[PDB]
Amino acid sequence: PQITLWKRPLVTIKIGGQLKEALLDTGADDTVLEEMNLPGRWKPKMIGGIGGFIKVRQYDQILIEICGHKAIGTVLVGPTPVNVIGRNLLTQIGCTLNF
Amino acid sequence: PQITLWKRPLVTIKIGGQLKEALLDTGADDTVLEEMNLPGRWKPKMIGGIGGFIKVRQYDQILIEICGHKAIGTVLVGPTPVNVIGRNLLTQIGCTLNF
Ligand SMILES: CC[C@H](C)CN(C[C@@H](O)[C@H](Cc1ccccc1)NC(=O)O[C@H]1CO[C@H]2OCC[C@H]21)S(=O)(=O)c1ccc2ncsc2c1
Repeated sequence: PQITLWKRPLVTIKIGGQLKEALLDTGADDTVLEEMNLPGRWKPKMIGGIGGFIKVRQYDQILIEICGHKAIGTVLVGPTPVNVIGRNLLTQIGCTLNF
Repeated sequence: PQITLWKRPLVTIKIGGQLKEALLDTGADDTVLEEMNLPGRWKPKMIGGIGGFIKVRQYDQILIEICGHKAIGTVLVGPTPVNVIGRNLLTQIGCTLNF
């Protein structure tokens, strides 16, 4: 589909058997999701943006569906105010910027 | 143009007569540029990101050309980690997401 940017580009995602809302974020290198108790191992990480850094847990090879488009890759979990789908997954669903 | 997301969507912008690199950031409501000198009046404002809130100077009705496309709107100036072009200007240049 084509998504205009009059409002936040929010879409439903499926991760770890849960449905959530997340932003298609071209400015996000990685995918950062609200706190959730995913199973499996992880590695600590810190990511920076406006305001500073937050601590997150890096899970690798996570299955995630975005508008029926399946992907698999790294997902960061931490106290983020918003769920953001980053370029690591946007590339896997064929998402582009067009103007 | 059509921009894939295998790399950061960085483009050249012209603002205040000066060229700069900036990130096309669909996850940002507003446009935030690193510290610089801009003419005209400004108002102190607060903006929050993933890591908290920063202090910015709000410039209204600023001319800014993004990848050859002209826009006129609000530009926030402050200690952002990178120059980001937010939806307030992405809509003006006709930018949409497509997958
Ligand atoms: C360094 C470049 C930008 C700031 C990076 N951000 C993505 C960005 O889209 C962010 C995503 C975001 C959106 C909403 C709340 C918190 C973060 N939006 C944002 O900060 O926008 C601000 C400016 O306009 C306003 O509207 C939204 C907040 C304001 S981010 O959330 O901090 C982010 C995401 C993945 C990631 N992987 C490595 S670093 C890193 C940083």
